[PDB]
Amino acid sequence: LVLYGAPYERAVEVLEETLRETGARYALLIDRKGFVLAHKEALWAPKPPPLDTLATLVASNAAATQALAKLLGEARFQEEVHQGERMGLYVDEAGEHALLVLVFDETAPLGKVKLHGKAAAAALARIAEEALAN
Amino acid sequence: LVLYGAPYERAVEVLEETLRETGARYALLIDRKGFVLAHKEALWAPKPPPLDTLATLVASNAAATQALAKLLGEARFQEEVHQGERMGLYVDEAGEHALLVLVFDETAPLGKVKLHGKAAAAALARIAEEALAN
Repeated sequence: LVLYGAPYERAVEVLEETLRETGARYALLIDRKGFVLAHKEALWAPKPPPLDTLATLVASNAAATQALAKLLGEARFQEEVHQGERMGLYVDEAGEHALLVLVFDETAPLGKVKLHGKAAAAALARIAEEALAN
Repeated sequence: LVLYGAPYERAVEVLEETLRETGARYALLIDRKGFVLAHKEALWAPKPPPLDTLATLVASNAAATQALAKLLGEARFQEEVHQGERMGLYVDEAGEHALLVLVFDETAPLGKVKLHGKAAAAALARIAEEALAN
C-alpha cells in the first residue's frame, strides 16, 4: 500500500519523533513486499546508504523468518534487533502490510530503540489501515 | 563443503552433546549455501519438520542479513536468536562456510542455548576446516 499526502506526513511525522526519541540514524516504513513508503533521517547523521535497497532486503528477509515460524508454533515473528559490533539495525512489522526498519549505532541504547520502535509501529499501522480504508 | 565419515560423526557428536546441554529439539549444521550437512535431534522430541527446508531457509536468509551489514560498519553478523511466543530458533555461523541452526522451545532458557551454540560453533568450525583441509 502506497502512502501519499497528509496521512503520509502523518507517517512521516511519527518517524521524526522517534529520531529525537532514540538518538539514531535512519527510520523507515515500508510495505511488506519491499517498496519504501517513507524514510526519515537525523540532521546530525551522514548521507544514508541506498535505502531503496535496505528495505527490500528486509522484505526479501521477511518470508525468510516467517517460513521458519511454523515449527515454532506461530505464523510469524515481528520484533527483531540485529546489532553489529559497531552499529545495529531494527526490524519490525507495522501492521499486516508494513515493515518498519530503523537504523541505530553506538549513540543509542539497545533499549531506548526497542521502546520507540514497537509503540511507533502501533502508531504507523493505525496509519496503514487509514491509508487503505477511507 | 560436504561432511562424511569420522569427522562427520565428530560433527554429529558435538550436536548430540548440546541437546543434553540445552534441553531443546533440533540442532543442525549446514554449509552457508543451504545444503544440510547434519541434523541431530532429541529422543524426547516429536518428528522434525522438513529440516531439508529449514536450513536452506536460514541460508536463504544469510545474505538477507549480511547485505544490510554494510551501513552497520561490518561484513556480517553471526549470532542471532529468533524467539516465537511459544518456541524459538537459533541462528549462527560455524566458520566462514557453515551455519549452525538449533531449534528450542519453552523447555529451554534463552540463555542456556546462546551458551551451547557459540562454543559449539567454535567446535564445529574446527571440524569444518578439518573437512576441507587434510
